[PDB]
Amino acid sequence: KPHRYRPGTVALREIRRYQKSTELLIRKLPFQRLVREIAQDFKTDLRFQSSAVMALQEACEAYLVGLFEDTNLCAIHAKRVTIMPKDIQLARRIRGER
Amino acid sequence: KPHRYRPGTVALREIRRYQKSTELLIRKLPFQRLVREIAQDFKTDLRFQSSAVMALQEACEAYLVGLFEDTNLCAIHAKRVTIMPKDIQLARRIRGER
Amino acid sequence: HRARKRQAWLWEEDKNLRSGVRKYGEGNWSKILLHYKFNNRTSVMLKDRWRTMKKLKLISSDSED
Amino acid sequence: ARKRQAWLWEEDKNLRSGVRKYGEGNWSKILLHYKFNNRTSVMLKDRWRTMKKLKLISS
Amino acid sequence: HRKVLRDNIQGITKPAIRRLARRGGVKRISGLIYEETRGVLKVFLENVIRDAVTYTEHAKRKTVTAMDVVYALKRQGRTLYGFGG
Amino acid sequence: KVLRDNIQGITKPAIRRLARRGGVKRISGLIYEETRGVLKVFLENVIRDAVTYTEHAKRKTVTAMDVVYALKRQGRTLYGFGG
Amino acid sequence: KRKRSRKESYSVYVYKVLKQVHPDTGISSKAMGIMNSFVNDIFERIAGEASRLAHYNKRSTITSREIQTAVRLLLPGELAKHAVSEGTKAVTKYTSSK
Amino acid sequence: KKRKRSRKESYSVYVYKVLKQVHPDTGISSKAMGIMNSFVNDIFERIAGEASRLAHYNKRSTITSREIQTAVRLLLPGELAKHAVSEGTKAVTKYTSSK
Amino acid sequence: ARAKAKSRSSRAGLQFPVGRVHRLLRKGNYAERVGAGAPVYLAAVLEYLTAEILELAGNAARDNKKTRIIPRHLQLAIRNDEELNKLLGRVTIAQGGVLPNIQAVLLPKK
Amino acid sequence: ARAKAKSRSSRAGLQFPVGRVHRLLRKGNYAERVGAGAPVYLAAVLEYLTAEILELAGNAARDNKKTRIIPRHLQLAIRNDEELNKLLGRVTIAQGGVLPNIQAVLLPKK
DNA sequence: ATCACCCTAACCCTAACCCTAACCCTAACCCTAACCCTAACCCTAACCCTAACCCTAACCCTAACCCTAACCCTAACCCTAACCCTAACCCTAACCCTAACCCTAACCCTAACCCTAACCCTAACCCTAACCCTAACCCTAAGAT
DNA sequence: ATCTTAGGGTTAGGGTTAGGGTTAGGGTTAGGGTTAGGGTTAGGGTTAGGGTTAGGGTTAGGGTTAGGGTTAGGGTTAGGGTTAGGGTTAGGGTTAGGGTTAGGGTTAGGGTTAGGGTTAGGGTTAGGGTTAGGGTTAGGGTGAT
Repeated sequence: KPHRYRPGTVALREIRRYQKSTELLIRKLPFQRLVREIAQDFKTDLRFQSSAVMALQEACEAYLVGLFEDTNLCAIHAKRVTIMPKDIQLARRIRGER
Repeated sequence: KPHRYRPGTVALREIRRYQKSTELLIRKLPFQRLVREIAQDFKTDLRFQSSAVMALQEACEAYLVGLFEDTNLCAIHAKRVTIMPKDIQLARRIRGER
Repeated sequence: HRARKRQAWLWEEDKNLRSGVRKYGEGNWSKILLHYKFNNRTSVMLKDRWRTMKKLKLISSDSED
Repeated sequence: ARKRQAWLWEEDKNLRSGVRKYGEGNWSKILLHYKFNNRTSVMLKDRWRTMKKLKLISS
Repeated sequence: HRKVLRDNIQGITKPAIRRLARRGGVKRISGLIYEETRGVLKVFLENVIRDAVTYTEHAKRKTVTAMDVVYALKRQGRTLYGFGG
Repeated sequence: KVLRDNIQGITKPAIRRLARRGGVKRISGLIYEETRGVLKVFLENVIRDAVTYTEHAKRKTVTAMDVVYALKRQGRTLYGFGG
Repeated sequence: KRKRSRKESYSVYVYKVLKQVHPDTGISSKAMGIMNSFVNDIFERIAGEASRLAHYNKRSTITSREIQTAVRLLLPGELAKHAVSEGTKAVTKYTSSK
Repeated sequence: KKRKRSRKESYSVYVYKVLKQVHPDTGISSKAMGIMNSFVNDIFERIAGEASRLAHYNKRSTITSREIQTAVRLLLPGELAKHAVSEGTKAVTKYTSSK
Repeated sequence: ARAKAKSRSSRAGLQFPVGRVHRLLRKGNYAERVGAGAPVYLAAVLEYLTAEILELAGNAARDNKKTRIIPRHLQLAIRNDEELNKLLGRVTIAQGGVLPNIQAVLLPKK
Repeated sequence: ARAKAKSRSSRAGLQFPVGRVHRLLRKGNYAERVGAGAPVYLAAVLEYLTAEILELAGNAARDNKKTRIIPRHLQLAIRNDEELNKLLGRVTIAQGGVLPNIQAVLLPKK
């Protein structure tokens, strides 16, 4: 039985890792594919500037991070440390997104 | 034996009663005095139109009603029926009011 | 030196160093170099890399004690 | 930091002679051997890279 | 004339807050809610009235009009219909 | 051609990183699919508005400024990319 | 003999529409105030969005295009579709009659 | 002869001047200057829009320093507003004194 | 001589005032110039939105056995329609109330 | 015979451009007219806000032993000031990140 | 669970009254028609930038798995705080009157702003050498055995 | 004693200025012209500050029970550790589609004015809405089966 870290120690280490950094946490190529696929519905044969996709990525990551902050508060309010989809639903419900 | 409705019956009747009507639920004169008291901090010898106090009352009442809707959702999320001040705090934090 | 091309550390080698430092113990740079795989590294090179990783907090934090 | 200071003939030829004497890459010791007023090791490195880029250096 | 006012926040009585909660769909209310709600109403009003008075002062007037309150509410993201907007 | 199932490109590892920056300590397994839906809705709204701005300008290329305007009108202002 | 300044409003216009929609349904003064507020709000929204579009595109005129794009940006979905249709219909008829 | 290239404007020069006032030795990166430019343009639009609405409400055709002062008091929060108002008034006084 | 005047609303087939809307656009500091079709388009959009709301409000009134629209009816019309609710989400109607809604968990057990 | 040109910023003791602000006010369709005092006041306010943020950002960069301000430092400065945070509550800084914050409930219970 | 009374409150129906909507009339105000005039916008054409596309190649992140412990969830129990109801009392709602005080139109008139035209000045690119930042590598200096 | 480790010092290579030059592009100054808004006054309208009443709404307290808080225990996930390999990343080109700039027209929108069509305000009335009084039904509560 080699040295094994109890769960929660590694979670706290990562929280500190990613709250200290500023790089994007979603890989660029998948996100670009997603953006192009979504835009296909609104218009066909649409070109995208390099920076336009970058701006979209920054906005999406910021949005998801804020949403998880709110989600975590909702989860803690229910005497849990694990976030569940109802926490997300409630947070979007109150923010007005619904 | 006299009649006594069980707890939560009259509360449901009141909910149905006040969600069906539109009149203001805060007495006019006390609220008017509150408005004047708050305003004298900013500026003295200040007059109010009748409509200005009413508009303030409509705005305040609407705000509090909506806040109570969100608070009740937080309470239900915590598997409770009673609203508690932590619920109001959570709703106000998620709405961006603090 | 000019003859030895400056090359960077691969994920494969940081893992390996990471692992060994655990098993063979910190400071045994010679034997970690023996039982693991590295890209023509020397005992000192592992030392320098460990120092840099500690500087950049890529080492697992010291355990609460 | 200090103002920009350019490279003249004197500290050019000395550096060429040094790369010849102490060998390339040995900037620190060359710095000591010759007189390169107000020239740090890295300045020596960047100057020689400028030599290489501008084709001012040849055996 | 023009005397002081004091304590008037307690005029937002417990019954009134229960009525507002009932309209919001609340069945049971904690006893600590009533002081909480007073504070929240305290802040909301101050924010609105401050801006409404700023608007009034810009116009070189001494009477707060319904339009002043409407503009104040609008700039806080709470548009109000029914008062001359 | 057409693209397909690119949403799955937003992997679980990536969603866990976004959560950690949000301060989350444990993550249910059902969140990953939820988050994908949320992201998709957000992107559709923003991209719809951006494409409208692009179409008005008679252009066929979505510029960063188009995205900046679309975000501003949805009450999410963005600094760094112009404007 | 001082003259009091006239107050413009959309009341007659809304009453005409009301009798088109519901021939024998009236409206109270309070509700007509709500409708005036609504019309002024939507006017301001559309005009402001049209203003920015022209500014963004370095154009010095608000045209029916700008109004169309503002309507598409502001109105959600089916409302936007039907509003665009109605506007296009009205401009065509206006142009045809010279 | 050749196609001339249209020039963009920014507040980079002025932001750099202000930085050299507050932090003589500190420098700033290009990304950070982009953010500063965005900030200045955002605040400018906010204040100008509020001043425009103030003038429209009061049936005035001019945006004077009064409206800018009122807009600042409406937008900026608390101390920010107080200090900004002082800075604005100081600048206007100094400008008016030397024609 | 001068031909008999026909209002621009009549030409466009609208009820809302194309002429006033044009004046408001010109005097509202929206742009340097205002096109000829802009006021027509905007007046048409406003009339459409008004007609939508008023239709739903009159339907709401009939259901309450009232022959006259009050703010309650406007609120019921707006809140019970998805797209209008989306459009006027951050709007408070004076004397409008709220939609009747009680959570299922708050209802009696049986 | 024209007197030496002294810029309007120098007259007001400012580093931000009064002339450019005047032009932007005139071209932005904000009103019919713009006063002489308005651009001076606005330039002063913009310069004040810039100075505040830059001071705090420089302090933040010094705290990390960095001689150059990056978006992280602006993010830290704005989100650690109550008033600047209130002013820029709805703004996203690109490559700014979040301010480190872990809830107390999640911390290890020793 | 299951009806069976008992009792309360929301619902309905009539009647009376009533005050607010809806229609009419008029006068002032602003929309329209007609006629210049000029520049914002449209159209065409050339020119250069960058987004899309195609290769190669190797990294390291992701997916899959197994094994545990930590977590969620529920059920049982206790107690205290909130609900419901009653009675005593107080303060709001409604109306009226009067008196300062404020808002605003009318009129006058003068700084303050707009609008050109010359005349520079400063910012905005570009481009190359000089300097910086930081991880990878080196050079000795003890030192475990 | 010698290969090995510690710790400070040097270097490699990508990235970041400083400065010098060039010039689109606008800011400043001077002089003429026009009008928005400051200043003053009068007069009407509005709100604040008294009073009085009565009746509905608030408040204090008692009885009771339901829901919140706590604990114990079992089952269910989530996450840590490990490994294989492929998807993303990094680098190097090509090209053509589209964004941008440059003249040349021209028609659409602004400016002006006379006159009539339209709309806001004031006056008047009747019917939709409300309030009071009387049943009637929907449903909550308790005790008995």
